[PDB]
Amino acid sequence: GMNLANIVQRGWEALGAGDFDTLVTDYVEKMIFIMPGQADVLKGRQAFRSALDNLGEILPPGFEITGLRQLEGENEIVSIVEWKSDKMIASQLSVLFKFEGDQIYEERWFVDTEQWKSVF
Amino acid sequence: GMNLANIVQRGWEALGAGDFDTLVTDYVEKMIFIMPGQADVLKGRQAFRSALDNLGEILPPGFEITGLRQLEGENEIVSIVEWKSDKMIASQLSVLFKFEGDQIYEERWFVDTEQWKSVF
Repeated sequence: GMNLANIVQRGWEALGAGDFDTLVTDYVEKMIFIMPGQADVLKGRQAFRSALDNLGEILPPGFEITGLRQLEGENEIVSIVEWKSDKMIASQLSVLFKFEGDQIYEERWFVDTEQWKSVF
Repeated sequence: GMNLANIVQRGWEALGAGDFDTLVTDYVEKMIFIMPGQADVLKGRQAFRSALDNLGEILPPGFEITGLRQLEGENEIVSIVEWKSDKMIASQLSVLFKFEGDQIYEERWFVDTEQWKSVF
């Protein structure tokens, strides 16, 4: 099949570029997006695409990825994301992507939420 | 060399069993433990071993792992940990382990800290 780590990598670029229409083609319709906290569970690709139109307020001011790498599981990928922002000199988060075939059905962020919320 | 995912797996068991003396042999002396938040950075294997003597208060009351799997990178491993506790019906966290040779030098937890702190 298609290489999953590559799918993930290219999606970080699409996200960064605001190419949301392209980005969402990587996902199934009945996807779930868990972000930023474990209790923040959004269902469905249309709802995800909608939330992306407010990304500028979902990611903190000046959010920038400074390091990125992918780890591999069984039809799933984890990104380790090194980042900074206007109010954060350096931090890290991780994101799990589970795939149904070659499309993402679960995107689950593991974020220090106390820290995250403080940098908006 | 020794299999890193196996090292990680066996360490979750040692931790669960309170076999801290065995557990810490997996780590280098100049290790760092980032847990539960990204700003919670503890340096050194003796300091880590010391903190383990208060594990009962570092993990929430009734903390129990219900799912576990390992993803692989370049001399590093990520655990996805599905868990529950007295005050949590179900949650997930992840842990990155980076290795110097076959020993861990960085253990970095990615935890929803708002949620985590509430279940103590």
